[PDB]
Amino acid sequence: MIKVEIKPSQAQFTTRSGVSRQGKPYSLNEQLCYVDLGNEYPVLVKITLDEGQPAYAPGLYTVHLSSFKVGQFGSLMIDRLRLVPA
Amino acid sequence: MIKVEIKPSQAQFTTRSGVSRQGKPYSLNEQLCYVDLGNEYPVLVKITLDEGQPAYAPGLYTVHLSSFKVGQFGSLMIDRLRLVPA
Repeated sequence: MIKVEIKPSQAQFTTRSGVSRQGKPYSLNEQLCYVDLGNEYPVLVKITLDEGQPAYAPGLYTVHLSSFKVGQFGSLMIDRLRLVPA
Repeated sequence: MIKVEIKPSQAQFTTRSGVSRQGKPYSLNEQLCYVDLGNEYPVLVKITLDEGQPAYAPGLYTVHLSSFKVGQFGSLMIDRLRLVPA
């Protein structure tokens, strides 16, 4: 299991916006977190949230299976990092 | 944890080869596996092995932390799916 932590300072999201190729508006909410990749300290990672989802509260989390998909060359990829409480 | 299975029919690798932009030879070994993504059946996934590593034997495996890296846009990505026995 991957250990992910939302620190107290990372409890909010920011929103970027724009317009798709054929005219539709979009909004993307982004939140920061720390992921332990086994180096001397955890590293900073950006998360893009799913539609209608609030910012994750501060705490410890692991990665849900729905984060992964098979990509166009047949290898596994991350779609969006989706978290669940540890 | 992600459940990965190497079936008896997937016990071998194949090798693709070529030449880099500035002349160096390369060889890549590829193996197939099944990954359970929570659908009605596991899905077929291609693995590219690391240099000097044999094909994984048939059996159950999970994904090692070294499979992941932070990408150039600051989000988590899979580098290569690296497995360890379950």
